[PDB]
Formats: sequence, C-alpha cells, structure tokens
Amino acid sequence: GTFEVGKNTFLLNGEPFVVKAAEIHYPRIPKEYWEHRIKMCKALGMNTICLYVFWNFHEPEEGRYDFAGQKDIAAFCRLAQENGMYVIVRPGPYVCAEWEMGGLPWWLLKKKDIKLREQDPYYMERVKLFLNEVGKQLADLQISKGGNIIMVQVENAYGAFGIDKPYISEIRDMVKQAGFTGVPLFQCDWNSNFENNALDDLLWTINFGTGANIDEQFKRLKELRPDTPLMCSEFWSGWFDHWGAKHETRSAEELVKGMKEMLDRNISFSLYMTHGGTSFGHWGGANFPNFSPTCTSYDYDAPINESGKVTPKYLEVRNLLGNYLPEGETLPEIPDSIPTIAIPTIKMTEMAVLFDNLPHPKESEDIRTMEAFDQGWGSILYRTSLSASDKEQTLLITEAHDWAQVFLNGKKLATLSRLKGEGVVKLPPLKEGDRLDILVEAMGRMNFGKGIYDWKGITEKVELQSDKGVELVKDWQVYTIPVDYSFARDKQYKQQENAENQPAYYRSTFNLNELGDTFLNMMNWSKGMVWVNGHAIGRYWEIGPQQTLYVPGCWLKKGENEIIILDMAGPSKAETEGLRQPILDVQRGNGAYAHRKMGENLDLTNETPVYQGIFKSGNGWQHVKFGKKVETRFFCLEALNAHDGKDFAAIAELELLGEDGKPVSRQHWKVIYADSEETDAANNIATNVFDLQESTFWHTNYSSSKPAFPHQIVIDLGEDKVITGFSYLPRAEAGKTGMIKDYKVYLKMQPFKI
Ligand SMILES: OC[C@H]1O[C@H](O)[C@H](O)[C@@H](O)[C@H]1O
Ligand SMILES: [Ca+2]
Repeated sequence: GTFEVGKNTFLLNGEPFVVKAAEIHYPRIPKEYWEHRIKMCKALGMNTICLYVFWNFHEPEEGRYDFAGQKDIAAFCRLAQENGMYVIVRPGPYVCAEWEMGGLPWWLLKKKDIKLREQDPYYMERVKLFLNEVGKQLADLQISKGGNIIMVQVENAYGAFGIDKPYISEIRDMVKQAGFTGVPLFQCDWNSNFENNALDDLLWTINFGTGANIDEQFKRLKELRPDTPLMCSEFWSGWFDHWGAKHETRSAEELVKGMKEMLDRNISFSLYMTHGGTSFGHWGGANFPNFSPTCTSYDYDAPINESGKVTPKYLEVRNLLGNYLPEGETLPEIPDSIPTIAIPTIKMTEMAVLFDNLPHPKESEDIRTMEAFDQGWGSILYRTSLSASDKEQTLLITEAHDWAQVFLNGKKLATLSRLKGEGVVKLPPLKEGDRLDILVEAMGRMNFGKGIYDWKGITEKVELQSDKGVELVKDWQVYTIPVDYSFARDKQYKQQENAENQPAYYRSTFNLNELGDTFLNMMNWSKGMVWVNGHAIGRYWEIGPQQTLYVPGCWLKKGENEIIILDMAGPSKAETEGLRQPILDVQRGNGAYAHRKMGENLDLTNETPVYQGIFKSGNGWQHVKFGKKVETRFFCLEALNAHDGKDFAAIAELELLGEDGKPVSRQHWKVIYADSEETDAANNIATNVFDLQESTFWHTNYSSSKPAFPHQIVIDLGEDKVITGFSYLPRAEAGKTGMIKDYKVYLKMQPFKI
C-alpha cells in the first residue's frame, strides 16, 4: 500500500483519505485490554490509532532493550491491523505526554553536563540506537511493506522548547536511517510557534484544544503552504490533572462542534486522548506551573474513560462520526464493558517500618543526587550525625527533589515539598551525635520545557545556619529505596500498628471468588504507592483530586491475592477497599483554592502605571514594548474592560520581556493576587497564565459572585529583573467571554498594597 501527502489532501492507495485518529498509549493500558480499547476506538468512528513510543519504558537501563509483553509495540500495531485500523507512530525520542522525563531515560543524567534535545553527541548517539531498535520492531509494519503504519512523527512540539533546525534535521535523518523511509514524516507544534523549527521536507501539523478557533489554527499554515493537507495531530479532548488541583473536564458539545467544522472541510485530526488509561507505577510526569506533578489517573475526561467505559462524550462523538462513513457503511457495535467488582474492607494488619528495614548504606562524604548512586526511581534516605548545640539552628536543604521528611532521632520535624519550594527546618538544641534523617521521595521527572533536567534526591547540599554563620553538613550514609516490587516484598512484616506515623510498608492478603476491575480507595492513606499481586498500580496522595487507584481485573486472581502499600506519612486508618466507581474529584489541600482571601483588597490608588494600552480583538499573541527599562519584582496587569462589553476577564498566557527583548524565565513566578477566579464551573485558576499551555486560561468568576471590571492579577517574579515589555495571549476560543480590551500595567520593586 501507499500513504502520501497530496494536493490539499492525503492519499491512501491513490485515493483521498481523511485521517480520523484515536490517541491511546500501550503502557497506560494493561496488555490484556489492548484489543478492547482498540475496538472501542473503532466503534467511536476512528479509522486510525496514534501512539507514542516511550523510550524509558523500553531502555530503563542503558543498552538493555525490552519489547516483550506489555512492551510489545509490534504486537500492538498488528492488533490494530487485525481490527482494520491504520497507525500513526510518534517515536520521540522525547514524547512529553505527562510521562516520566517526557520519555527520556534517567540514566542520561549520569552525565552531569549533558544537553538534552540538542546535538549533544552522547544524547544523539543514544537516540540513534533507540530509534534503530524501534525500526527493527516497526519498519516492516509500514503500509509500504504490507503493514498499517501510515505516518511517523519526528520529535515532539520542539517549538515549546527552543529553535534548533539542525537538531530536528538530524532526528529526521535518524528516523530514516532506522528504516522509516516508506511513509510521510511530520512535525507537530502550536499555531504560534510551528515556523520556528519547520523543515522544508516535513509535513507540518498543528496541535490545539477543544473549543479552539479552527480558522486561526490553520490560517498562517495556508499562507506558507497553500496546497498542504491540514491535520490537527493532537486535538485535546479533555485535560490532565495536577495533584492538589481540581479535576479537569471539557465540554462534549464544544468538542463535537470543532470536530464537525474540521470534517466538513475534510481536515484530519487525532483525538488526544481518545482513551487515556493510567500512568501506572512510577511512570507519571510533572509540568508547569513551577513543579506540578500530574495524577496517576490519565482519565483525561476522554471519551473512553480510565477503565474503558462509554461516557456521554463518547456517545456525542460517535453520533457525529457515524455521519462521515463511506456510503453503505455503519459503525461497528460498541464493545461490552469489562465487569467491575467491589472488594470488601481489607485490613492492613502487617507492617514493616522503613527505618527498621533499611538496605546497606553507602558512605558518601558529600551530598550527591540519586543518579550518582545508580538509582533512577523511588526514595533516597540521607543520614548523618550532628554536633552538640545549645541554641536552635536552621537546616537548609538545597534542593529537595521532590518530597522530603526530616527526622531527628527518628521523630519527624517537618515535611518539605518541591510543589511549595520548601527547604528550611528549625532544629531544636542538639546533643552530640543526634541522628539527622532526610528521606526524599522522588515523583516523576518533569516532562516539559527545561524541566526535563530533573535530578532527584537532594540536588546540591545541606547546610546548618546559626547566629555564627552557615556551615555545609558532610559525612552521609545513603540508602536507596527502589520502587521494585521485589524490594517491597522482601521486608520483615509483623502484626503491628503505626503509633508514630513513620514511613512503612503495609501488607495483606485477601480472597476473591469472582474477578473484575475495581477502584482501590486510598482516602484513609497519606502518600505513597501500591502493588497488587506484584503489579505496580501507581502513586496516591490524600490531597487529591484523585482518591482511588484503578486496579484492572486482569491483575487480580481467584483465590489468594496480595496487596502491599508503601505509605510515607501514616494512614488515618489502616484499611482500604475496592469500589465499583472511581473517586477523581476530591481535593484535600491546605488553604483555599484561590489567589485571593479575606481581608485582601488590592489598592492601586498611589501607584502610577508604566504603560496604558488597548489589546486588539480576537485570537493570537500580542507583544507590547514599553519604550523603557524598569527594574521589577512585582507585575500587575489591571484589565479595565472587555471587547464584548461583559463583566469578565481571561488570560491564556503572560510573558514579561527582559533587556534582550525576550521572555524572562517563569520558573520562580508566583501569583500573589487575582481579584476573582472561576473554580466551580471550570478550573480557571490564575496560575494558568504561566503553565506554558495556550489552551488553559485564567478567567474571573462567572458561576456565583460574577464581579464586574476592573480585574487584576499580581505576579511576584521571584527575583529582581529589568523589564522592557510584555506579551499577552487571550483564550483560544472565538466568541467567548474575557477578551480584555483596555488595560494598565504596573511594575514595582516593593510589594503592592493588598
Ligand atoms: O496533554 C498535553 C499534551 O501537550 C503536548 O501537546 C504534547 O505533545 C503531548 O504529549 C501532551 O503532553
Ligand atoms: Ca495557560
């Protein structure tokens, strides 16, 4: 067969063909259910499956490649072929995907000066070798060799990382050298950045979300390439969740409207995610703002939910896609759901306290990261002894990646979270030889932007601060606590209760006479991870919004089953249970879910704006130069009205421009104040202005208080910076509220009055 880029169309075996693809991810779906999920995608109206290849899933240790069982990507593609569906493969080497390090293997970071997603010779050689392995698995499944693979993506959304055409060209060449020479190669990006890395000989595709202004997404592309076929390579069907935040949803009605608009113009798309599944085990990622780890669940509000079930969105999409079939044809029947069971209360009566079950220590004079000790995943304990002190001191940990508990002679003093930028602990007076323990749990490595440079453990150093000065702390005992099931199983379990909330493994067995999917209730538990019959189910955290872990019935057995829970901070009750429905929407954070509280009223009365302006109407980036340089710690944008004359303001992204006229780093930014936020009907929290996601936005309240203009957002830059201008991106939809018109900008060194 053939697949070709034609004149305003794709051609499948010489005939016009509109790609209607479903994104599903083989590691996020138990292998026993691959067929069921593919059949769900076919019944929805799709003709193609789109998938990433996840490098770190196949080469978790250097030189050791695995493509068996759950990792059998060729078997996955053949299953799609057997069900009459084409495949698009996106082999990376970086895939983002809310997945550990964006698919990159942690062991790259053993080279401390490595450069990632650039032509670093060590990185590039490992990429070459990995792609070659993918080629041996998949090149013979190109449509041109009798298989079903129709296109291959080169890299992934490089426009959101940098500008490096020689890099992308070399990746393209490595994809070809691996054997992918028979089908079109393409690169994806946003409508705002695709030109930066666009190569003459690749197809250019665009990614955007439910509700986007479709014409705006493709207009510039058609000025450059009047005859290119148009494809949305990721049409976001929903969104992912962050630990501590609200469960995300997106409108089915809006999705269908955009899908219809594309299909009425024969525009191709791949729906991301069509079924998301679960980031099982340690494989979940982390992204912006700051460090924001993503939930274990990848339900995504996709049409096919986490456990493979029909949703109202599925039914709306199917109703639409049923009208776009070659004449005569009807959609296949929707597969039956996989049965569910409830599992009665499981009492976790056996426990092995972590600090009483430690491995052999490595002695290290200096702090080093976990990768320096040949550890990629899990937790790491750093232990030392301290000198006598009659006065209190401060312990400075620089920096804990990601969630550290500090103990003194076994008594917990504090918890330090990277989500909160924490690194300081007050120590009481010390006796000579007092034992300091810093247990650092590593969550996923960041999967987006420059966050992929994510070394775990303590990144640099530990210091003691007294009135005398600051002293580096040396002479450590280091204990690797790996995620391997074998490590969790090999512990001295005893019938015991956790009086002191110490980190511990908990074990129980339970009988089952009939099997089905279930949802393990973690509401009683603190933070940690779970194994069921050896299978690593994923991470949990009491802050939510996710409170249940999906447990596939194919990982349960008749007769005796085993559950082990690693719980870091102690459960409120040492019991769990299996529910027939998940809990995905229960937050239990510290403080109100808002950037304004009682008694806060921003007062601009004695402030003079740096700039007053008017934004243009409609969609797309706007860049503003102030014609001067201002040293800034705090930035306030005061929106005065909107283009529609209504009471709401919204912002998708804000950047501030430095002395060189380019965006400053937002790594350390903080929203100090937003006058109003919608957090009930949607998750339009104010940090959405710096998550590097053009599909997410801050929006003022509309569901209850619905306050009028003026509206304001105040940002702490986290450091003093010389600012020359700023950039504003409104929400991506057409015809919606909150398109700011008149505005003022204020820049200060001292705090605003709030
Ligand atoms: O879900 C958000 C989405 O963002 C980008 O489009 C990436 O290419 C995807 O891998 C995914 O991370
Ligand atoms: Ca955003």
